[PDB]
Amino acid sequence: SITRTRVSRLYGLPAANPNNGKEYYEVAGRFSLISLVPSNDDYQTPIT
Amino acid sequence: SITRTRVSRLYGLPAANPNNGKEYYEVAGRFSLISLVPSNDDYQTPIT
Repeated sequence: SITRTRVSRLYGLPAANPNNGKEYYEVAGRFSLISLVPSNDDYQTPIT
Repeated sequence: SITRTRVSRLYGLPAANPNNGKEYYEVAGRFSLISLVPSNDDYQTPIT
């Protein structure tokens, strides 16, 4: 809402102060990823 | 009145010390007022 105006009961998040003073927002979880490392005769697994 | 003068039994508030030591004069009550305040209730908002 925007006080001293005809705007109220309007949902969403604007760009004025999205963080509400919070230094950051934090999510937490797990990321699952499979690779195609071009390896060779079955030893010497690469890295990078 | 003002002792030692001819000014006696005069009616009125003299402006020498009107407050007479009081911190403030107070009056209580209610009051109603009409206005032409703005509102929608609740139109002009997004359709959803």
